Amino acid sequence: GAATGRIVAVIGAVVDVQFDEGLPPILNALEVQGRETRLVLEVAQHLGESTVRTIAMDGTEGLVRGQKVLDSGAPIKIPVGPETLGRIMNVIGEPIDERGPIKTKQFAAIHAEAPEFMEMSVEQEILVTGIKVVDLLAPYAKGGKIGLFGGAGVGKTVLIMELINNVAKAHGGYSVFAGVGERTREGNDLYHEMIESGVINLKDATSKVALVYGQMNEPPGARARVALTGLTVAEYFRDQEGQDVLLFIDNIFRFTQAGSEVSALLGRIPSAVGYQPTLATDMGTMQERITTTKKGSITSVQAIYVPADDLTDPAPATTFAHLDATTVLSRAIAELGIYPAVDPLDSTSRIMDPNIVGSEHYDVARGVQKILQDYKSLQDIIAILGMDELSEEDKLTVSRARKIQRFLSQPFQVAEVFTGHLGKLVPLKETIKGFQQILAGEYDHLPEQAFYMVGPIEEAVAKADKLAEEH
Amino acid sequence: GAATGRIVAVIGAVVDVQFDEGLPPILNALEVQGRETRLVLEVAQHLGESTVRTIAMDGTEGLVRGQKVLDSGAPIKIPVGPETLGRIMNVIGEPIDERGPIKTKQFAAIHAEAPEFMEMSVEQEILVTGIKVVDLLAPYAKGGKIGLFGGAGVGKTVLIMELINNVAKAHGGYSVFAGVGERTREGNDLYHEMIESGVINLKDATSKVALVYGQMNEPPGARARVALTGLTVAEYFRDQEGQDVLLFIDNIFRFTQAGSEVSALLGRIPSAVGYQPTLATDMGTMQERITTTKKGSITSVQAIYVPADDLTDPAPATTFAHLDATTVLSRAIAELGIYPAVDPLDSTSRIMDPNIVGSEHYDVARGVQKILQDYKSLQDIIAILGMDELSEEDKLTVSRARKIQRFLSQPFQVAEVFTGHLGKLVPLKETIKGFQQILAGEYDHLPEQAFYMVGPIEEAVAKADKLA
Amino acid sequence: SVQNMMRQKEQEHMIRWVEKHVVQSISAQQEKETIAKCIADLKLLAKKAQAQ
Amino acid sequence: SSILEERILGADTSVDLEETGRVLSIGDGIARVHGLRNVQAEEMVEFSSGLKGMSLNLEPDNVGVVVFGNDKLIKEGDIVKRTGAIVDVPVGEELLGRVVDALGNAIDGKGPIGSKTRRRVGLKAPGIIPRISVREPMQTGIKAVDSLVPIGRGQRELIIGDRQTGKTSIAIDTIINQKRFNDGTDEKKKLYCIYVAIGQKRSTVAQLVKRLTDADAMKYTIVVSATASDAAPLQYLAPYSGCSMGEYFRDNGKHALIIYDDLSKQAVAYRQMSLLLRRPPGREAYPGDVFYLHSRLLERAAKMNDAFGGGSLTALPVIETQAGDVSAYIPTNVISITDGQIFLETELFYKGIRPAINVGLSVSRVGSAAQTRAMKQVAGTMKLELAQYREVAAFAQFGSDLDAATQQLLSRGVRLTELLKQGQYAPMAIEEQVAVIYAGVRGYLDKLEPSKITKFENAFLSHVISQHQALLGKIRADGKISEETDAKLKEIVTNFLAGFEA
Amino acid sequence: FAKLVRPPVQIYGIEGRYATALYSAASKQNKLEQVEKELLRVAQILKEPKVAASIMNPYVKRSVKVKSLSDMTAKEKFSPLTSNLINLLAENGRLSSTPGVISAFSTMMSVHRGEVPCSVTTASPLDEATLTELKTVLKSFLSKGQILKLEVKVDPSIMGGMIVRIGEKYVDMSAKTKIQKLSRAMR
Ligand SMILES: Nc1ncnc2c1ncn2[C@@H]1O[C@H](COP(=O)(O)OP(=O)(O)OP(=O)(O)O)[C@@H](O)[C@H]1O
Ligand SMILES: Nc1ncnc2c1ncn2[C@@H]1O[C@H](COP(=O)(O)OP(=O)(O)O)[C@@H](O)[C@H]1O
Ligand SMILES: Nc1ncnc2c1ncn2[C@@H]1O[C@H](COP(=O)(O)OP(=O)(O)O)[C@@H](O)[C@H]1O
Ligand SMILES: [Mg+2]
Ligand SMILES: [Mg+2]
Ligand SMILES: [Mg+2]
Repeated sequence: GAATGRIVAVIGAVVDVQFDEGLPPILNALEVQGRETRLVLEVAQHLGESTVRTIAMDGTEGLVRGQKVLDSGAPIKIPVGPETLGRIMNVIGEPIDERGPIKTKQFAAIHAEAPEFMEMSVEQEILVTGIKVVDLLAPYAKGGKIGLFGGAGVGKTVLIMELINNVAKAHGGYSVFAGVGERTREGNDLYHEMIESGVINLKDATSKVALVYGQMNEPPGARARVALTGLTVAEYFRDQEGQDVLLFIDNIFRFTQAGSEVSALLGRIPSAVGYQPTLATDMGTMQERITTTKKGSITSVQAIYVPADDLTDPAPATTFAHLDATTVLSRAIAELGIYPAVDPLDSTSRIMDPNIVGSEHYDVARGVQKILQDYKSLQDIIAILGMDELSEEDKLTVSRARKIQRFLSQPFQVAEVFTGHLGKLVPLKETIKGFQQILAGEYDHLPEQAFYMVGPIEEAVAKADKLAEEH
Repeated sequence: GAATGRIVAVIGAVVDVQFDEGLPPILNALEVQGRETRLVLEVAQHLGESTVRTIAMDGTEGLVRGQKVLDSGAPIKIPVGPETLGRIMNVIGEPIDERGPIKTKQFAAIHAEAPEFMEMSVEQEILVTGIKVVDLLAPYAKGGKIGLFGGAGVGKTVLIMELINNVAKAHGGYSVFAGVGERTREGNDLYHEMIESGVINLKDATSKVALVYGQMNEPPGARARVALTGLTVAEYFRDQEGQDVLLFIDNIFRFTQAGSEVSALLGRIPSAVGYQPTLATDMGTMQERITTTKKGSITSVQAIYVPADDLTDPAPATTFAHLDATTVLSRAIAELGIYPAVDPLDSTSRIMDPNIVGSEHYDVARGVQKILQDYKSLQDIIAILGMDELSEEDKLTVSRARKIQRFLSQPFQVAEVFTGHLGKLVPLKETIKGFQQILAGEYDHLPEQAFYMVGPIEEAVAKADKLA
Repeated sequence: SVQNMMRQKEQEHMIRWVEKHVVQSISAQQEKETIAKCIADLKLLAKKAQAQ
Repeated sequence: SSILEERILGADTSVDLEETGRVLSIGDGIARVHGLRNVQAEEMVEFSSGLKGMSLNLEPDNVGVVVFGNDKLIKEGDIVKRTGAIVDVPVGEELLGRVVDALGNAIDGKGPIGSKTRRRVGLKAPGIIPRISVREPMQTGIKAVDSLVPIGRGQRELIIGDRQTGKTSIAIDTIINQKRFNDGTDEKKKLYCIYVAIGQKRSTVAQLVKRLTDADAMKYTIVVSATASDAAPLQYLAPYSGCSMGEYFRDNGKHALIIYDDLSKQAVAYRQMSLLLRRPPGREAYPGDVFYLHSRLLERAAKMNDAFGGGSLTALPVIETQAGDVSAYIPTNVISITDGQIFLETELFYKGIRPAINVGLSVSRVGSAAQTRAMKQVAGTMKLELAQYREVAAFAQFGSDLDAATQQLLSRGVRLTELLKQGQYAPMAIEEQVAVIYAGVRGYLDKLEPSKITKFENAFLSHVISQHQALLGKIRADGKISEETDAKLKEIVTNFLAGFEA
Repeated sequence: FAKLVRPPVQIYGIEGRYATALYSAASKQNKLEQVEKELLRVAQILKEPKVAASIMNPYVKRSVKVKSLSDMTAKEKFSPLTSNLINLLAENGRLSSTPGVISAFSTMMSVHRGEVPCSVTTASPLDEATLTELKTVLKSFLSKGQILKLEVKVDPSIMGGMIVRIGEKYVDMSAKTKIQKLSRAMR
């Protein structure tokens, strides 16, 4: 032990310590003595006369002034390796699932630097997940970065637990789920949704996922560092082993928002609407360690809460640059029963390109989006003129556009407890062919209720015969 | 002479004063020696090492540092008793009617606590007033708090001059009026209208009303404490005499507007749009003493101001949890001419209930809000498109809900001098009977200019008889 | 409801009579205070003994 | 009298050395205390006059302290003592049927509560291992709630809306309606309740104990009460104390329920209490951790696994919003902690839908769909028949006529809309709900008039409880509406419709 | 920078900045018990209607209050490290708080052998046979090689007891115990 300081001022969750002999640098870890639980404080400022300003990682009850504080000599050191699979872990790297300890032979301090310019893999690919809005309109990429926007209650824990089913079971590489401040109820489903589905095995060593869980019943200094315990386990699988990883994080807005809860208690003047003045700096320190270098790859899927459906808020609008692919869920669409809620005219990918996805995939998805923006100019006419005043060409537009809008919906497999339907998984070659024909006119003779919640286009004519027999 | 102090600092109406031994406890009174009038300082804080910070009741101009200050021993006390009736007082309880001193046997402090839980009375009744908007849609009780929310220039005091003219005449017990921060010529025309009408008796002991006054010329340590003065003369007439007292307060916003003018200088970080940090604890300590209890009954009527016509402002919108009835007035209603400009959709009660107000009345109540909402929910389409693009059923919730809006405006007794129209009082049973004959559809041939500014329903067919 | 209310009005008066009478009875004594001081020494003599 | 003398011989006059800090200031509730060396944070300190307080800030010179009471008996130069305990309230079943203040002292006057165990107000929510999913139902007796927006046991559901729309009445029909299970026989269908009154005047809380005692509802609840007259550190401490009496039940086997009325008044008691401690303001002068204030509260509402006891703790937070705007600061921070919501409006209340529930927007993570088996049959089809209605029934101006095409479907909604209305303080049962909902969806009401269905309901309901008591006992016992049970109900509605209006 | 000796009081404010820079500087070279004798002689020449006429005067000059005290602090008795300290306070602008520092250095130097005295608060005073016990049974508590001190203040509102405060201890035995009989009236 070195520099056994002493506590002087516990104001909120911001403890200040005073060292007799040895001042520790910024970003270290400190160990408060005499407590039956492990409370870890991380150094953040140097004040003068050998006092530092730390931040606790637990509850600050029972902190009497004049209490000793040890020092470890480094930032927080978590376990890492291959034996961290099928486990749930704390922010300071501890078990929280009551299975015993993590027996690894390698530790990684959670503060590292972004890899340089000359370690940047440049190649793009495609990735097929099975969904007719992802694979048609905002396609993924093997190694890219993927963000799931949208408000509260629009479908982000479902769309992120369906892609865990689709991709992260038919995958050779590994996956990590980091829970940065969400409901502890929802962190009990996914622990049990994947014990029966074989992704976690509680007796042998063939699990393929690792879990990091610090939830919204936690003090707001520990809800800023489970975003970094995630991509330290998800970097040993990319750098050290030459493997391929998948990164699942829900929710990453609670990393930013838990930095605004201790800004003024640290001693800063608050910026615009209430955020800390280091928004785009502490964020970009983290969102550059999630990259694919020339030693491995990372495919990252992060859920991004938009507060009060306000996309121009500074916490989401500074995240639109750290990402290759955006899938923006709206709420005015999921009120029409359409599920997945994904906005067709607001999602966007980089590889939507006539030289990677082909010049048939490209001509389709730029005619779906062009007929849906043609719809909205007619909806302002219908509100005054009524439907039976329009011409015969514009009536053909609204009918196909409502056929396309209903065909973008698809029953997921995880809606087998909510809706009672059966799940689909559409291949890419059928997705392009089905949408190509509704634009042509080869299904102009059907009712719209056939197209709601089907898979391939051949199931959308096997419904229009059952509706006509039961008539 | 418990203690002697010298003024140390003076900022507006927050005088600092240092003692040497014998610190006064908080909310004592201090007497400034060496002035022509009485200057009383009331201790607010304790700033460390024998130094208090006070708030002054009168003006502080002419004070020098070192000027002596003497300790009373007690809070502001006022003379209370049955001789207080017919007399006007100020914040420290001195006669400002120039008719000589007030000689009672006892004195009552300004600051006292709240009643307990087990001294509350739950019994509810109906106080019929004589106003159609209040009798039908939002009935007042006999022993409960009432608010009259309104902007500037809508009618919150012409409405309070009616609930004196209809309730304080037919009352049997006493009455107490308080003026907190409103203008002084209106506080003079309540003296020369209660002397003429027998409520003030200058010659013997047969007077009913007490008066207490602190107006909009005072320093803001007086407006912040004049409302706790009339609140004390209306508790002796409850707990120690056992009567049924009225209490009329106008205006109670200035208890709070003039409390965020001395809160900046006490050294406090401000909360939202500019108010004090303790906006809603000092209000819940003044309002928690205006209660009906097991020993008497106070029937409060408070006028409340909304700043710049905004109901989400923090000073009106925290008063709502302290009421029983509610009469939200409006500006755009009163641009049409509907007086009393009461919002029928925003006004509530706790006794509007089919078992209390009677199951026949309760169905004319909820059934006339239903036809009023459905006129509001089509104002988007009528304003753009027209009346002429509607159905035939919804040209019959439009023409029936314009006969109902006009049949809520009543000529008041106090407003005869303005417009020259006779003030009408309707009873309760002739409004329920008179709205069922607009809901069932018996008057659908009479125009809408006949339902306007009339009393009982037979004047509506008589006004329709005139125009032909 | 008459039996209970007359007990409540009697109860508060019975408390204040014992309370307001003990103020003068404790004030008048002058010999027992010297008895009261030596036990106050002996309590403090007993108090520091159990600490160390 | 023997009672006063026996209270004075049981009194213990114990004396010991305290640990003591001289006061340096007292203003507006905050007492900066010199001294107090070994004090903890969140410790309870005790002034000389009998007051009590909690030392929040620690600092090298002074020690910030907030008071549970009134700051006028406290003068500069006083004495602050040390208890030696982080702030704790009594707990147990012995508090049942009382009205208590925010520190567990009775304000009803039935005496001292005899309580044996004490539990902190700052304890921790349980994690990921000791929970389970939501298996059971919680019946409110409202018909728009139980059929369309069901609520499981262990699920945080938010009642949100304006002032004077029904937020308190919704959560008091729920208190009344569990009377039928609490005098029954099984110990796993009961539901013990708790009401927390924050920022309310005493002429509403002494009136709600009246409404809860004629119906004998008060024999199974507790009322923790912090009125608007209380100190601002007493309205802050109230939901953390009420939630800690809920976790006597949940951590021992039973099932609890807790209403916070409301939680927009536990925030302005934190904004004021922590501005006078000189803490810098955030948005709307709220502190930094108002999200941490509500989140560390609403995560104790668990549903434990069956190897711990299996108990549950529902929660029903009320939130008042200004002008019906849901995008404010404190609303959106608590929408995203709760599983589902109930959106109460004003134009529903005034047009006539009372309880004014927006059944379009009142979403709910259904709680593993523990509605019940028979209600799934009749309210499964009801949910879709009402959803079909709302897409197509908003014209108010008709020009064309399609009675075979559209006017049949919208005639099924107004018969099911006017069925959904209810009264006040008279909540139904679930098999009395299956019967009245059966008659609406099966076409047995399209030949009435909609101005007679509220009259049709009570004449129907009185006929089935009187003449058909052994019918409804096979729906409640067997769970489902069987095919022979479908047979018997087919006559009863038609026999009554043959002689309803005559 | 370097580490410094910890003063056993550790006060704060504008006093304890300068009153610890003096304690740390004089504890080097073991100049501790000497310097209090020199700080009590500037503690008399500060109160003079010519010296205090310009030690707190704003409008003399920024510079001439430095040469006038440096000539004054050296010639009469002493030239220790206090002559730099008076030159340090005067160079900064803290001449007004000069009596504060020596009252702060005195309470910091007193605890090096002192007690922070108790305060017996009982009544009209007592005899020798009951006081020399309390001046000896109050020594049985501390037990650290020390020579105790004390204050006395008479108060009659305490009707029948004595309160005492050894540091921050407060063992109270008085007529507060009438208010503790609220439990008779408290059901
Ligand atoms: N089921 C119901 N049907 C019709 N009216 C009702 C019903 N429930 C309550 N009300 C009426 O609505 C009014 C408001 O109800 P309630 O007091 O519960 O609203 P609230 O929003 O809780 O009030 P506050 O804003 O003061 O908290 C009351 O007058 C009550 O009588
Ligand atoms: N297939 C589906 N598509 C859209 N929504 C669904 C589907 N199945 C269920 N839902 C409902 O939509 C809600 C979405 O909430 P959820 O995605 O769990 O959390 P979040 O608030 O993070 O979006 C769920 O409560 C669920 O009831
Ligand atoms: N019942 C009424 N009939 C006609 N005019 C009214 C009525 N009530 C108010 N007014 C008009 O509105 C004004 C309201 O001002 P007043 O009520 O005196 O104070 P405030 O500005 O507080 O409302 C009156 O001067 C009067 O001209
Ligand atoms: Mg989610
Ligand atoms: Mg006025
Ligand atoms: Mg309510």
